[PDB]
Amino acid sequence: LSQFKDETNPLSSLRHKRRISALGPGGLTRERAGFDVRDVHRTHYGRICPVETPEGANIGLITSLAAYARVDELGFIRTPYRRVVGGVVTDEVVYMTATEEDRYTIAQANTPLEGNRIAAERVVARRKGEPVIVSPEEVEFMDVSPKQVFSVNTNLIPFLEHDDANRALMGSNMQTQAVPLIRAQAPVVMTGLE
Amino acid sequence: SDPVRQYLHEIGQVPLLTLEEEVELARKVEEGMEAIKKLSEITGLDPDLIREVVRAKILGSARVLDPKTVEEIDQKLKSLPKEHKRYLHIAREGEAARQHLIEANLRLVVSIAKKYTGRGLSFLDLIQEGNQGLIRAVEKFEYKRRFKFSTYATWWIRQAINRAIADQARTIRIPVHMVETINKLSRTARQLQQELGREPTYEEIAEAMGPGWDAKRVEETLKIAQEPVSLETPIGDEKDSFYGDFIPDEHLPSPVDAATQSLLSEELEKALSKLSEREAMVLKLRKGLIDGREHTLEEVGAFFGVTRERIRQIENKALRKLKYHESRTRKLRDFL
Amino acid sequence: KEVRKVRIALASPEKIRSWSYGEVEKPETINYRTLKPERDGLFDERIFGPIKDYECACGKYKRQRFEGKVCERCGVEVTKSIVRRYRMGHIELATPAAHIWFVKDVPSKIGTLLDLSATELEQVLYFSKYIVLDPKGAILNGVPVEKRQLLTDEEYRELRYGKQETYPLPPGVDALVKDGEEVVKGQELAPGVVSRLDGVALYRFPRRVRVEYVKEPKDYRVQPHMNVVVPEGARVEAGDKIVAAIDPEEEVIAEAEGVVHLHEPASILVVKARVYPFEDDVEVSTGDRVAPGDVLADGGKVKSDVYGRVEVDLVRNVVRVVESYDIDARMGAEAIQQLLKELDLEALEKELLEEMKHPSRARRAKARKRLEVVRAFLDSGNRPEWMILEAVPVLPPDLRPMVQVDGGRFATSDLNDLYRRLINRNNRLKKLLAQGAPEIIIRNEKRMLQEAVDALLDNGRRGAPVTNPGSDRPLRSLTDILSGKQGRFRQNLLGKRVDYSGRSVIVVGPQLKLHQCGLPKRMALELFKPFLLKKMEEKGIAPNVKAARRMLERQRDIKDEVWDALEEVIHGKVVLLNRAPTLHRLGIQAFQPVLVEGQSIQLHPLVCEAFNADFDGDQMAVHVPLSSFAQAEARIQMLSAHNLLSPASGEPLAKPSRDIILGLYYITQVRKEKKGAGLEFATPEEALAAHERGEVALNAPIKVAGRETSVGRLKYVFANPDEALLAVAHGIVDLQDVVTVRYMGKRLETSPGRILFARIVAEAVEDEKVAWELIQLDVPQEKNSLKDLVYQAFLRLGMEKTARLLDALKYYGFTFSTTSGITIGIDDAVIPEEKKQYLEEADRKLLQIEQAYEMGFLTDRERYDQILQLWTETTEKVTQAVFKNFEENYPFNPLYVMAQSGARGNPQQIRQLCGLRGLMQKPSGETFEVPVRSSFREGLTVLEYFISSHGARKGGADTALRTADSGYLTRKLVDVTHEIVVREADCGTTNYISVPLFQPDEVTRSLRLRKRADIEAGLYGRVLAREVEVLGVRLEEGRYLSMDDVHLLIKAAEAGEIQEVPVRSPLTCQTRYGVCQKCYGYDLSMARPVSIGEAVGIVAAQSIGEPGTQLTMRTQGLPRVIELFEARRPKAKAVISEIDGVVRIEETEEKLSVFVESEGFSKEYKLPKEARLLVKDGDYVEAGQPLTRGAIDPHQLLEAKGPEAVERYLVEEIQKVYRAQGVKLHDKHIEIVVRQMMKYVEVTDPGDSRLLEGQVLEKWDVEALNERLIAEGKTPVAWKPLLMGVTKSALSTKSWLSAASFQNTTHVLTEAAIAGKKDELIGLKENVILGRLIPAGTGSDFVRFTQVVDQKTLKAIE
DNA sequence: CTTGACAAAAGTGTTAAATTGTGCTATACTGGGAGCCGTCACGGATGC
DNA sequence: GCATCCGTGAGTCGAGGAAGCACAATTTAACACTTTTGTCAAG
Ligand SMILES: [Mg+2]
Ligand SMILES: [Mg+2]
Ligand SMILES: [Zn+2]
Ligand SMILES: [Zn+2]
Repeated sequence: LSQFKDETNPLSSLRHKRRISALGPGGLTRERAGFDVRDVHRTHYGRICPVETPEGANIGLITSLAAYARVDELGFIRTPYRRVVGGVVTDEVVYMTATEEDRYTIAQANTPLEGNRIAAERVVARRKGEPVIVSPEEVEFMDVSPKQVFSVNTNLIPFLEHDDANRALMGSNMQTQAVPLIRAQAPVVMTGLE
Repeated sequence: SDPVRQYLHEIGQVPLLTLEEEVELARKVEEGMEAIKKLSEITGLDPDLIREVVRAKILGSARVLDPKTVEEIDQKLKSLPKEHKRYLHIAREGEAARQHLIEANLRLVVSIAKKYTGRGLSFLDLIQEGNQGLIRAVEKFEYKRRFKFSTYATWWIRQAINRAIADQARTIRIPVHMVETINKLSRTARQLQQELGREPTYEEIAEAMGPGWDAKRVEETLKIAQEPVSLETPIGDEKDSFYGDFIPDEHLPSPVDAATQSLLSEELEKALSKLSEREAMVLKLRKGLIDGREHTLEEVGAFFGVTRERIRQIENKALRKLKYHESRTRKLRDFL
Repeated sequence: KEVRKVRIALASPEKIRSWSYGEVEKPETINYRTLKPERDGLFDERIFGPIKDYECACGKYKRQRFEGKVCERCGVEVTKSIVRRYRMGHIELATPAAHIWFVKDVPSKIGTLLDLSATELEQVLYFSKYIVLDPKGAILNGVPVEKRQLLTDEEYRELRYGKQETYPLPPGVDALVKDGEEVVKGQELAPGVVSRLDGVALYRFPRRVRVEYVKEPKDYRVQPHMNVVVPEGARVEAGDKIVAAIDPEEEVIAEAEGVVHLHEPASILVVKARVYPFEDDVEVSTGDRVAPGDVLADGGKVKSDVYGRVEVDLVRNVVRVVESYDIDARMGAEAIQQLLKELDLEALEKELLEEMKHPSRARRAKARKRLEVVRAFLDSGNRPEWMILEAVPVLPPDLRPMVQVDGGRFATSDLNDLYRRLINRNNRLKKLLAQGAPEIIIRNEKRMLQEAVDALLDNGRRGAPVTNPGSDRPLRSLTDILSGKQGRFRQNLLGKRVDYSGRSVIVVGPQLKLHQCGLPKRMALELFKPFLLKKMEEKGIAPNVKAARRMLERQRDIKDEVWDALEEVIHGKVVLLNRAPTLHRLGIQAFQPVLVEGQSIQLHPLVCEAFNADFDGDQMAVHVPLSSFAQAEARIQMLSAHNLLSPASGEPLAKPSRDIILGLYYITQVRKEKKGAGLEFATPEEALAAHERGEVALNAPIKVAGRETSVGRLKYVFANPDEALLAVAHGIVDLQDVVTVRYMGKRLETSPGRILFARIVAEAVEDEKVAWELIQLDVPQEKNSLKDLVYQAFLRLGMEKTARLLDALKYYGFTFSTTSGITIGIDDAVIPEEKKQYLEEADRKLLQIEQAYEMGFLTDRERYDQILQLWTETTEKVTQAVFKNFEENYPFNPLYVMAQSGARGNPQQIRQLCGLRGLMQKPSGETFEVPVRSSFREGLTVLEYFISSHGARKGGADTALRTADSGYLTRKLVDVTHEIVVREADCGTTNYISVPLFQPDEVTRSLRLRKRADIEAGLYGRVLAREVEVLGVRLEEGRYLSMDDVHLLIKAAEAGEIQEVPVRSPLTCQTRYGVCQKCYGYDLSMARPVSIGEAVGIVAAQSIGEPGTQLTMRTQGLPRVIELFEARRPKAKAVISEIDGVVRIEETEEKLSVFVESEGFSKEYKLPKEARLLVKDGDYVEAGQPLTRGAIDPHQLLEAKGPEAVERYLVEEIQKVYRAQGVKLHDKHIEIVVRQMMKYVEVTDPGDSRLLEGQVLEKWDVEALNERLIAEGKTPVAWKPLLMGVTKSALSTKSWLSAASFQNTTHVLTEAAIAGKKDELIGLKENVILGRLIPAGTGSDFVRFTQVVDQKTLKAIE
């Protein structure tokens, strides 16, 4: 786990510090790990990036922390959710773990709002990771933003919703390998995390 | 499957000795040794030879001097009268007592040896080296002094274990005096390191060691104390690269080195053709191009029947001609 | 002479000593200060040779004149220092040590010969139990002791030294028993303690002596340092000593005459012994062993009455014989070695043969296994006791070096530590033995010595692995050196690193010819350096080679004439390009280098598919063949322009690809208009008149009078292709406009683009008539049409013209795709108007299902299935709507054109871009009820993106874990078929196989014709075994079937004239160690009969395993192939009828039974309740015919139907997996592998032979043995066909070198060594290991000895 | 073809330091310590 | 016949490199004196 720092560019070093490895002393073995440890569990939503992982023999074994996620004192990843009471979305943000998240109906960040009141009659939500359609009054929490599902590298890909996941994996990984240029210039289309 | 558990179980089958049992066994060994000395003096035999025969009989036929001479000496000892056969009986009882006294103190060596682990030798190696010291302790132990056996045996067991570590813990053996120097040097560095709050330099170590020690000697001693590194140590998380894959072989000549040696030999042979039949022979003998080894003016002189003085003149003349030919062609300067 | 065979055998202690140049007696390696090797150590110069050439240690001899001389001062031989790699030493073990290979390799060879279990062998070997070698009349618990009986430590001690026990009395109390009184078991000795055995009870340490003077019970106290010197009840005269002491002041004497009485014993010793009082001198002493009738004392008056150890007690002046036996029992390898020396192999074989007649099968199986080991030892000439080591060989020090690195640090191998431990323990054991140490110390040291030998030979096999102190890394032992993927075989013998090799990044070279590559100048300078130095010397660039080499060392010293010389050096030569992984033989191809400026290798576009190379950063290796043979082989056989067809299928492999297809498809596709589209006229002048008025388009389909034409076909009529293309140049018409052109005397109605394509083919082949016959003019040129063109050109013209045609197609495809205007925009992903309607229909049906589910008409499982079917149907409808929209409105859409032409994409990917993403699967395997209703053009939502990520990860992990299985499958196939080579023109066999043309479909229950690809993969390039008369055409026997013949046979089958075709196959070939030319067929890579000497076994393995990655993994896909090639029994196996007859179902509520009824027989099959029966009542089933759906067990089928049926089943079931994935593979390659699977037989009746019942041998050997037995009139050997997997078939091969280098190296070598096996170097792996010329290709004896000579020399010789 | 004269240069004999090897310690001590841990498949092996 | 255990196997390139002490026995570094080339004139 004590690794030579990857500092091709500032994003390379930022990514290396947010990487989560299932290997190392006391962990799995590269050839002794089955499909189960390498899959995207439903509780990875908001805590581990679903796309960013090394393609090859280490796929699913090395992962990245999602942008809004934070590790608590006991070591369990938490992700933020906006409290929704009475159909109005409040500014109270609650950081909560996967086991605590399973007890609530959590709406989606793209739910239309008329101010703070949920405007849509049909709300796309999750109940223990399953997508469902609910009414505004059945909603208890809301996603902070679409960015909390992905890592820092993946949040730097504009028009990500139009890309296949297999190619977005390559895009986020290759941003780490980009070399600094004497005439480097910021992208014309950005996402906001630059 | 566990050798340590198997050994501990085996030594647990011999009960520990009480004080009365310890004194009786120790007394019998001393009395037996004196009986052997008397038997050798009376019979005129070598005391070492008689002791081996007495030991061989006690240990029995289960142990691999051939057995025929053991029986012959045994019969000769038994042919002695009763007053002399008594010393043979005392010798036999003493040897049996020594075997039991060693067998009943195998727990002591294990207790001592468990404190020396991690210093280059495995636990069972420490035990067996400690057993060798225990055997020596039994030989030299004196029960007249009224000291317990564990008091005198602890000195020999620790000595045997410590010497074995000094002799067998390094692939490149370092003598005991030099090992003690390394151990003392390490202790002094450790004491200064915890007192200065940092790693001492060679000057602080040398000053604390005492007279006759300077920073150069400390560096040389530390250089000597460097263990070799294994050729099979992996590098990287992948287990497919080792140290041996990055160390070139610099003993055998390369294809380039072999080729230029043959090219030089071919060019030198062509250059020596211009020389006379005898002038070429002299230079190839004096430079070791024929027998491989350089000859001298006299040795070549005996070969041709000429004296020493003439040969150096013709060799100088022939060498001058080679310089002239090489100057006019410059076909031999690149190989230099 | 020449090495032809390699033999492996056991080494005796005598042979090991004969190898050694000296015994290694010290564990010292080198001096710590002078760094010179130490005398008698592991690096001794007196043993292994001088460090530097012709120089002794003392430096007295330093030249070659004293060659073969040994310096008297130091003892070092004056010779070459390289002998240090070859000269071995040895260690003389103090005690024998067993070889771990012949102990722990199950089943043990030592245990088999000695009839000891694995547990019993370990207990004896590692000093846990004794084994009896001479009982000496010993009795154990009332039962006599017998030989080979295992004794524990307690039992051995009781037999050898007797029974005794010490009972500690409490202080102060007095014993109730006297000294020397016999006691019995359970008798009380003191008031508080009771004895547990019967024997003499003796006072150990009397604490008080009570003497009775005569005048007086005076008492004396005894202390631990005082000892009593007199017996109990002894009359002591005044002055005689009573108690001895260290200090004479406290010594106790007797005042007057009296009797000494002993009291207060410290403990009581009860020993089972016999006490013999005596008066004179004794004839024995302490420690001797006596028998009944032996004299003891008094000159025969006292004699022993029982066996035991005798001890003399001078205090009690009696002789005690402790009852014991002089039993012979030993532990360790010294006991095992003695047993192995006493075996009579001839007598053991006779007893085993007699027991081979026992009725029990288990007894016969056990006797056969023992006899096989006995036969191996008898035939080889080895001795069983040689399996125990008395001398350990020591490896030459240069193979276990202690080298000084540049930094001054020393690096050493792990073998030195293993050798040092063995020497340290061996030397210590010698010292302990010389000191007469107790048995416990000696036993522990012997046990450690055995473990040190085990660790050196094979570390970690038994017990905890040995690690270097200060780390937890196990030491590398001799076994680890030779075994594994990183062992000697796979890392240094089967593959090596090579000189004259380079590597760089590859970029595409479109300007190259098919046989050319772009090699960087700087790589070429280094690769061809020795050739360049010679050329520089030849010209005036440098005076000699060494001066030339100095010039190239510095970059700024390289002049401009070096590059001209390098151009001259490489003229004509070729290099090998290689891209890893090398899945098939097209992964290495030879190219003629073209020196280019830059640092990247330029690769031809047409060879990318064979290399599986793209240009996103791949790298390739460059190799330079050196000699004329290596250049000739590469230029003739390995050249890229010569390998145009696939060896796996015979189809083109260098063919037009992505951009080339797109450019050629664009020009050969015609335009379709809609403006006019249907108007009818009366005269063509009216039709054109409407065109200038704008009423009808140029390519609108109209009817002039009665015929359907277009305005373009009427308006533009060209006299020749030149005029048509001149009009295109002026912009009069486009390439896609359909006009009328007069070509080859025919008034054609095509587009100028299609007429241009005809000229492209015509000029490339330089034949207008043949090129006209090769092309399909009236269609756009897609991937498949272009592939047919290349194949037909290869058949009619050859490699040279086809390579020219391929370059011409590449040039024009690249040119036209550039200027055509293919681009991808966001609006190119056209959303059909039907998608919105379909989704509304899906919502209403879904809402309808939910209402029904609320009403209770259906359960959860059927509701879930109905939802999935709805979305699967809707997904299919959208896919049709997506593509219908393209083919109607946007026929030139980039996504549609790429998919239609075969350039890129498939309908599934196009649907995701333009239709809907579809249904997705959970990580558990279930599909989400809600699909992804949005495409990539519209953009997925955050939740839909996360849902889709589960499948993306699962496929990514599936691919990663599939490469390992596919690559390991290929290695199995190579190792089982590496020795198969085409070795003769014809084997003369008359057997064959009948390839079916009709498949028994079950859904219709009738015979239906197979697919053309299936028949082509089974008949193309095969020799007819019998003459066939179909459709008036006589295909004679021995005729190679081309594609025309296959198509004729398919046509005849469609006419009901033929059902199957008899062909010669590798399955029925009778050639030993390979196949013949007439049984293989074509070299599919050349569409001509296979040349003798081809390694078809390697080609078969590479062909099967190359598409292994494309097989789905998720009893299906690659796992199905692996179990089929391994002949594994499926978990859900089907039920097959053992005998033929009528089926009788007895289905009942309790259980289900199937009865196969015949005239007299009735077999009962008890099927499970959930059995999907495929046979109903009133059916005549045959032997081996399935009764239940599932996979047939190959071994059950083999015993029920026969070898032919299982071979047909295996080939068909493997081909099913590849067909389902779209992979085209000939049946020859699978039949070659299956032929190796069915290579062995099992003996059932030995007959008049030495073979054993149940012995497994090769089918060729038993057949040769059978015909020999018949020749001299003897009973033949009855055998039974046997099927085994590729792994077992490869490991049971006759060559130990190939088997050892594959797997199970320890097991393969331990059996080969005992049998003394001799390897004849027949296949390919054995020759590669020894560096010999492989017996295939140009190294085959058929062509190897060919001589070439010109006419003038021939007459001079004649 | 040498013949004496000299001048280093390698060889030999003492000679002492310097290094290396070995024996010896006497109150009484008497059975070790880190292992701890996410695959799955086959073939085989006595055992029962 | 049947769990249970033991053993063996699981793609290729590349790039990463913790006593001291005394005393004896043995080896080694320095000189000092010969014996032997090497190199001169003399011929
Ligand atoms: Mg690539
Ligand atoms: Mg016209
Ligand atoms: Zn020498
Ligand atoms: Zn044949």
